[PDB]
Amino acid sequence: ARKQRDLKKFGKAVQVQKQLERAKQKREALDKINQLKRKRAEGGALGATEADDPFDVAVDNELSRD
Amino acid sequence: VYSEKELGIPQLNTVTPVGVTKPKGKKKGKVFVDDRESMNTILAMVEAEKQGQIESKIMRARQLEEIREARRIEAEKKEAERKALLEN
Amino acid sequence: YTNQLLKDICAYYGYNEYLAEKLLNLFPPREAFAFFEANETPRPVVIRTNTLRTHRRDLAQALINRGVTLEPVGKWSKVGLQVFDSKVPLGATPEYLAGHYILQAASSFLPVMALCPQENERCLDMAAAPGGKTTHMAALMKNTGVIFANDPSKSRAKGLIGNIHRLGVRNTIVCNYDAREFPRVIGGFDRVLLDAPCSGTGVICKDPSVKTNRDAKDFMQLPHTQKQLLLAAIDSCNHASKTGGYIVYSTCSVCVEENEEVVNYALSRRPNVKLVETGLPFGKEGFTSYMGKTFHPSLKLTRRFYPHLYNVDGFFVAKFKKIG
Amino acid sequence: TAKALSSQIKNKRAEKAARISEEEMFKVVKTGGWKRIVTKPTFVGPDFTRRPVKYERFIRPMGLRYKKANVTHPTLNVTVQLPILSVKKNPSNPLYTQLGVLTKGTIIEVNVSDLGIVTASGKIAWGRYAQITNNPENDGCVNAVLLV
Amino acid sequence: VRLLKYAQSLYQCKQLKRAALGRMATLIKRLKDPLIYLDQVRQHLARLPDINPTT
Amino acid sequence: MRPLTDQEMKIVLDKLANYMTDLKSLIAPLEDGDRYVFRMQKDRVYYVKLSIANIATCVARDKLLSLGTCLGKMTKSGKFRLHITALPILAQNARYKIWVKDNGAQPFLYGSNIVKAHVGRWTEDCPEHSGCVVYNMADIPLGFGVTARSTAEARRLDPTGIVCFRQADCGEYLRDE
RNA sequence: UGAAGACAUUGUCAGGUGGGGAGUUCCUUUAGUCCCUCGAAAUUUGAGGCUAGAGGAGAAAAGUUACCACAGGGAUAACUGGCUUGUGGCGGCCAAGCGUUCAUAGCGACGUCGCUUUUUGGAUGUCGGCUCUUCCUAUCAUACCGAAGCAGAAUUCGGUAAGCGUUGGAUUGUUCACCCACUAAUAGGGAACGUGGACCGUCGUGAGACAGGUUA
Repeated sequence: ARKQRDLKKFGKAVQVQKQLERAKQKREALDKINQLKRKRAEGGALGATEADDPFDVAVDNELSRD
Repeated sequence: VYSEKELGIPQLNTVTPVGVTKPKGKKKGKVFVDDRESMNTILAMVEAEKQGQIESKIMRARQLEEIREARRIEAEKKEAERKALLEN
Repeated sequence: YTNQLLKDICAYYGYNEYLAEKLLNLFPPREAFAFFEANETPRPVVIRTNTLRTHRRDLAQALINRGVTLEPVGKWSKVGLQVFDSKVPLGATPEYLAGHYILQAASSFLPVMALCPQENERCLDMAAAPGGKTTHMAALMKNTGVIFANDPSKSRAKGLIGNIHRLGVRNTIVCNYDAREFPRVIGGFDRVLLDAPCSGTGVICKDPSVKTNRDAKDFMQLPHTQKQLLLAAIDSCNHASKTGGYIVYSTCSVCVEENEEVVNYALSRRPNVKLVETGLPFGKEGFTSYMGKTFHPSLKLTRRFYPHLYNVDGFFVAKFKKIG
Repeated sequence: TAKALSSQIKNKRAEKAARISEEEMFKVVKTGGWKRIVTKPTFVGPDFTRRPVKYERFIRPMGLRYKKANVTHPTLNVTVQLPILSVKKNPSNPLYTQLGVLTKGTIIEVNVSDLGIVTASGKIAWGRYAQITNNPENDGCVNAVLLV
Repeated sequence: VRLLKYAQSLYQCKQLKRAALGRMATLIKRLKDPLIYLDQVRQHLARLPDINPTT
Repeated sequence: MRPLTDQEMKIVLDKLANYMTDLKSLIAPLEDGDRYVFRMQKDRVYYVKLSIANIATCVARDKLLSLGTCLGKMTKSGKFRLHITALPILAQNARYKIWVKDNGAQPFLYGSNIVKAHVGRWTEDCPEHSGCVVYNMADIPLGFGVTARSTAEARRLDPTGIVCFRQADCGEYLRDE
């Protein structure tokens, strides 16, 4: 009952910060992609195909050998 | 209506013994019944539950006798293993 | 001239100059031209029946009823068939769903056919990426004995296990190990199967990358890796057994650096190996000496398969018996 | 020189040439708002796939998929239609990423064998990143900028 | 037609129709020269004498 | 690298006896003396021979992936599950078998529940919620599940009704590819 | 004392494993040394060692997911209303101006170039069907003109124009497309789209059912 009361009295704010987080995440995503384009236009030097690792991982590894 | 496992209700010393009880939240012991005889004992109890009600006293008695033989063989094998461990 | 032909072939077909030089060395201009036309020409698709679950005439009748055009693949392969056209997709047909058959190539036929697994035998397959070879060994031995399957990668490993459970092998242990590590870890197998990773020059219709995605560096590292692979296999194999056990080497590379040279190296290193007739009807003689490099004259029995001679993937086989 | 490059690629393609559905499957499943159909373009790849139950009921319609994408190469100033290999990351929604939804700015993997770009060690590349940079739902044609 | 059938908004239909009509406009724009050539051949084939080879 | 413990193998045999009958035949000694013994790796249980377990224990825990035939995995709550990988032994020692046609088996292979028009011929004296094994016309093991009701109620029920609660089928194999 | 019989068999080590038992509280990612070792290779590479950049209470079960079913809570009572139409998108080139201080922090129309896009010519679910009144024109015909190799005839495009009239068959679940028959012609629309189930549950939870009800 305590937990339900807290959830009810919070309500809107959870959703508001949910959209705020979901937009901050997309901003970070676009910023990372822009960094990718910038660094790759400046230089690079790959193999035949994409690194088998899913993304965020290849992007930090490329930023690492930057 | 909530699960008794989640509810912190201590065990109680009714007719069914509590025996030795593990300390709460710290390293519950592991006992293996990897032995085929123990497999057969627990499986025979499971099949007893599966059969449930029977209309023949003789059939009920033979079922009970078979699973009693299961415990007897399990106990004999456990005693043999205890003797072997004492030797070693 | 030789240089003019090399430039013309490279320009018209897109091959790398170095690989084109190797292929021109391998085949005379007529045979070379036939080889290039063949390997750009798509290969046919074959179907292998699951003898454990069904038999050839029943499967053929079912696929004819469902509208699939079939033809037996020569007198050599009883378990195989060739697809011309199919109204129903091969993936969704009830026979394939239940496991009555598998899709593959004749090059997938040849190596397990070279092998002769028997009932109650211990077998190894250190490279079974599609799983068809392990499945066909299971079909030959009638689910009697033990199969060990080794893989490097989780992805082709899960594809392997999916194929195995779909075909109901029921007696294979599937693992992610190193092929070099396998002998020391377990060893002692009655039969061993190596499909060594190679340059892939055999099948560029399946892998158009090999047309260029093969440099001298790869041509140097790959034969060394398969050399260690055969070292592992010969370490694994048992010299003496109640049922005769043999090593089988199969690869999908046509370049000589991958073919006959590593097996000559293994024969020179370990005297316990002899080579026996691999038992394959159609093939080409192994070369006694190619580039100033003498090879043991016994390699005559060694067979080769080319797309231009036969509508099969470029493929290479070798069979060995262990003394001690 | 863009005309020359496009003509070379097209002539190579010409010379090379010279030399059940998920919707009906879900209908059968229903017979044997519970349905959600994705209203955004996607890419599948393999012809037939039976999706795990976590994504089984995410139907994608027949026409809205696109097999090839118009890739523009920032250098050499050439634009060519190239096949789509796979979808890697859609920043709008990880669920859209997993399904394969093609929204604006979405990076996919594209086969660049036709372009023939030479990498280090004098080596060629086949698959590279490309950022879908249009709104395919607004304009069905799917356009990407290659990442080189 | 399939895109509009699966359209979900008025702006969706807006841009889809605009894009399609743009595709046809660009196609004719490239077809600019054949129309001129065919108009000229039409004019002459109209102003062509008509004989009877059999007579 | 452990054998099962008390409650674990209790729930395992609970499911295995709900679905099969001759678990004595499963865990009974063989001619050579080798025995089929339950294994469980990464909270996933497997059925292997004792000699197989002995020759496989030499491997490190992390590097080994599969052993014998996978029976199932236990959930976080401790609930034990049997899968299409464990299908063959279930078909071998099935208690109740239900046979379906092709036009009904195709939705069954897709993942649809069994409809009355799908079944070809019926097993007798089937309890309401007892486990059963679903075969095709060719006696090919297609799947397993808990029937919605008994044979008589299935007889007197509408053809369009759901017959068996479709648990797992051949879908899992091609799911992973 | 006899027997099986060189089959079994036992012991010796070199390994590996080990959550079970006992006791305590390094590996991961990267680059170099191209130095040493082991290899390969007709002479150059591969794998380790080494170095230096960044990471880290224990078997009971846990962490976590833009995911699934279920039950519940929270939020919006609902949509558009100077909205709608005929001319695509992506990238480059060019580009008057404006801009952080100046066409270069940069924004930037019309065009052109590259992709779609090229060397031989069926889609449609509930609906409708008929009649009648009125109105709009974004005009099928009638009237009028402007242009076209428009000889004539027959036409095409453009515009002024709503007074006038604006029929069928095939086909189809049914409409249009296409197809053919008349006919000057068979044009498009508006008229508040003009008039005549969901819980109470009970039996199941790996999936559902209920002649059960409360009933709006």
